[PDB]
Amino acid sequence: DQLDFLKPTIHHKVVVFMGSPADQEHCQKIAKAARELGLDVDLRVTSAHKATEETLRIMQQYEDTHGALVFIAVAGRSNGLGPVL
Amino acid sequence: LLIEGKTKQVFDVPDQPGLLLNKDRITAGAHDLEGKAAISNQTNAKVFEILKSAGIKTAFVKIASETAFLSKKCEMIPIEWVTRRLATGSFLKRNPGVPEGFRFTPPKQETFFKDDPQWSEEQIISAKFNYNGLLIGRDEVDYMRKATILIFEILEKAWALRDCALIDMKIEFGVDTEGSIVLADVIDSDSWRLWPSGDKRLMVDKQVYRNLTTVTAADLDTVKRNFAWVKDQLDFLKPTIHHKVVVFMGSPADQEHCQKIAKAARELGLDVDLRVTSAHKATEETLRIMQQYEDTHGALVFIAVAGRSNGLGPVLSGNTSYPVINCPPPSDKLVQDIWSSLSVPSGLGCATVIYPDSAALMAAQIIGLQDYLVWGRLRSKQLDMAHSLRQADKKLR
Amino acid sequence: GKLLIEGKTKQVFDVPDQPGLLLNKDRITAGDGAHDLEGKAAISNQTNAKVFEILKSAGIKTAFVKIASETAFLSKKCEMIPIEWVTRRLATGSFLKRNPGVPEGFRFTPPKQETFFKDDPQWSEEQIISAKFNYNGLLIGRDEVDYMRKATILIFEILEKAWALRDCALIDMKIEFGVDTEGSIVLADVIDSDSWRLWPSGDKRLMVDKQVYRNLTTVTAADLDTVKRNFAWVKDQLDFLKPTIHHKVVVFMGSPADQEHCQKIAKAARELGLDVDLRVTSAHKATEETLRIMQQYEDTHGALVFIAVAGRSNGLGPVLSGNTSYPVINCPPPSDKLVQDIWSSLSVPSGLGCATVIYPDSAALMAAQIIGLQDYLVWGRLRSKQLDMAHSLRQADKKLR
Amino acid sequence: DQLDFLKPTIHHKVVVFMGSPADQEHCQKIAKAARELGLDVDLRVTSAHKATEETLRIMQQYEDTHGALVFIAVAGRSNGLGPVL
Repeated sequence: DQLDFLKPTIHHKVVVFMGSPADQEHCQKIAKAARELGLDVDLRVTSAHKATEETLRIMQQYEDTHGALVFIAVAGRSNGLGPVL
Repeated sequence: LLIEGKTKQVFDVPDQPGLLLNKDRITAGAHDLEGKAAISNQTNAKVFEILKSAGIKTAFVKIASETAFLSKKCEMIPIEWVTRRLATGSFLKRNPGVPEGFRFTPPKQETFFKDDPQWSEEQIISAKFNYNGLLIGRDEVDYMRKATILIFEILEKAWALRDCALIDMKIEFGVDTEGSIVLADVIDSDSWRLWPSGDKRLMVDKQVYRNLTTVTAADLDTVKRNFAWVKDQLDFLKPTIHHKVVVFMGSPADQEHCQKIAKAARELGLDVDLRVTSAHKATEETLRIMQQYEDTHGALVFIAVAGRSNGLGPVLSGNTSYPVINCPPPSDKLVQDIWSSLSVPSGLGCATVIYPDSAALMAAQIIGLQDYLVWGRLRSKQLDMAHSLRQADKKLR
Repeated sequence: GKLLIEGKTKQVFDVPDQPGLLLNKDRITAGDGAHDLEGKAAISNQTNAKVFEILKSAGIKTAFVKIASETAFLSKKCEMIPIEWVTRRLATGSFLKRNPGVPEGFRFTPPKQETFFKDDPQWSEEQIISAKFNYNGLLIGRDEVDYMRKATILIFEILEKAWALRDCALIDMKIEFGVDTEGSIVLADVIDSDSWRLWPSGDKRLMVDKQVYRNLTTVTAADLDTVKRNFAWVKDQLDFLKPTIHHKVVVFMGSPADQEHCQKIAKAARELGLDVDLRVTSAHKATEETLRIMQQYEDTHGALVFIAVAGRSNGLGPVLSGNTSYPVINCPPPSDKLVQDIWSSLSVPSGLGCATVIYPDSAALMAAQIIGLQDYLVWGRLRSKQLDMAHSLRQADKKLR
Repeated sequence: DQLDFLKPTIHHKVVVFMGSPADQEHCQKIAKAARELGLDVDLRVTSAHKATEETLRIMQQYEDTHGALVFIAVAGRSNGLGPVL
């Protein structure tokens, strides 16, 4: 009977923020691997330079959880995205 | 066909697939008659030309007659979008303790429903409005908030040429056939609050009419002369400012790179010359060409494009007092070559940029300090870029 | 001492021998408007003391010192700002009336934060600033209002996190601030079951807060009994809200010369509330014992984070990363050669999840952020630190301005 | 008649944002140089990382002007201050 409590569905989200839609294939590679390890993954597009206020709004939306949360920041060139997150 | 209003009628135009707005000679703050449809129509049309010239997307196409204009047909969002720079009017009643003239930085922006009670962005979202297949969500509300502030900022800047403080505004948005949100309805002297010299006493807008409990024909005359004046002042609000951006390339080989700069800056409204000269192989003629550009009373920006060791940019800078920007062409060696642009000898104000689009922007940002319309387009482009990201996000989400 | 503020539900008396304040809770329940009597002063005082203990431990600054008795507590003396600071995660209560068309349960992301004046209308931030309040020499401007908005949201977020351990949704809250003798803004009122809206299982129908009392049109003593029984359950539940979660952050340094660097990591992590072990081992000079030491740490049921500190060419981090499943962070010590050497940390072979950081403080923060996923208190302290840093910038801006 | 109109007062401000009060001496060197050239300079401290929203609000307070405005971004390490402005 105790064994049925040994495979529980734990809530966690991995969010990949890319600064540009051109960084797509790269993000998909991350996504693909994470799903193979059993992670739940969302790909999102946002700029910390061109859409600063909205980038904050999007992440506060993920901050509305009781589950685990990991952010991966994908930004070519000068990366202000990750440090800003 | 038809759509009816206090101050306007909007009829279908059946031969042209795409509306006409016919302005009425009435004033409905309570309600009286005048000769003001022509003034309003002309006021509006000049305002929309300026906003079109900044890059704002509008329903407005062209003047049809003295009291009408042709507009792209679109379904209105029943929200009044209001922007304030200062505290005055009904804001004072809704926020007791905040004194008249309290400054809003950034400009305050509030929304009102067509029934005029105030709504929050939440209320607008939870209303689940749907027009021409476009359901209005937080993204669409964000766009209208950002555009409303942007439109107020452009007009504020423009009215500052004729020494008038724009204090607040109201605009309305609609949705076109293709699902795009356009700035629509009408912007005239009923739409805003205008103070000359920032003087509340000299107000020229429909507030003069709103304050009257009793209304004479003389009072109406002074309102017409105020609105006629505003219509007249609008003609000086789109002036031709003189400036030149000159790109010096060290070699004709750098041709595509410079054209990318030219193309970007021309889109921002700049006048660009592309020139070839060496600060090594033709030193004296390089100086000679910049002195020819220095014979102006307009603004002048030099962009220096030089591969390898860039002596061009620093040499211009040491010999002129106008701003010089370095924009080296792309190259594997740029990681090494770039320090020839950076690290100028002491006493040079040469600044450095690495992408051709970004040189054109620096040039425009400098010139926009004197040309509000160029300044307008930079802000307008920031709005375009942010709205593009959301669309891209919606597709990968 | 002498009384200095009278209140619906509490009295606050001076304590003249100890240079503060004493707050004494009364056995009354004053449903906003309706008022009846109960046995509830003890319930509130305990509820309150527990909350403030949780918030002090996160690093939030409060007037609260210690419990004086079963119905009273000792507070640092300060002049109150007459604003109620309210935070909501969901749309409910009076908000629905003020914003018609927004349905109950509409989620506020980030939490909605609103302000209310006495005597109790809603104010804008502009209204608070133009009001020019002045307490203990601190005039309240936008900077002070900025801090209180940020603090109110933060306190809500912390408690929101705490209550989820016992499966309760914190729905909204109200707090109040005061200014101490030294000009500092402290969280200063009382946070009990009168201050918030609590839903077990996120089920509004199971609400345990003072809304139960408000909903009563008529009030019998039986009705008051379920409200006392509700508040007692909450006071009881708070004893499960500060649990000791087990974790270890282990820093492996490849050489004892890296000691001061590791102690900088340690110092930072311990202040964030982490349990840190410093170990010395080489992945080159003692390959077998390196794995044996890490395997010993792998005999746990708690959380585990390894920090790898190795100068020159770093094989330690990547070797750990290849032999363990726990997160491994690389923090090379400072060096002129770090510019060349850092690629030994980055650019690991395929299939290794080693991550790289460059400053000791930032490595402790990564470890904290990882462990904070299991310990809301560590997670609280990270958020508190961000607020501290932002508030410090304004102090600095005000001096160079 | 023209002589009084030959040296008119044009209004402008150069604002220096430093990400940290440690960058103090460096900014004072910029200020000194610019003041000698006849510029009106303000020194401000703000982080695009630690105080993102407030940074945006400080520049918007400068954007309420009808005079000329130049921003100088002074940020050590990874400079997100400049690109975010």
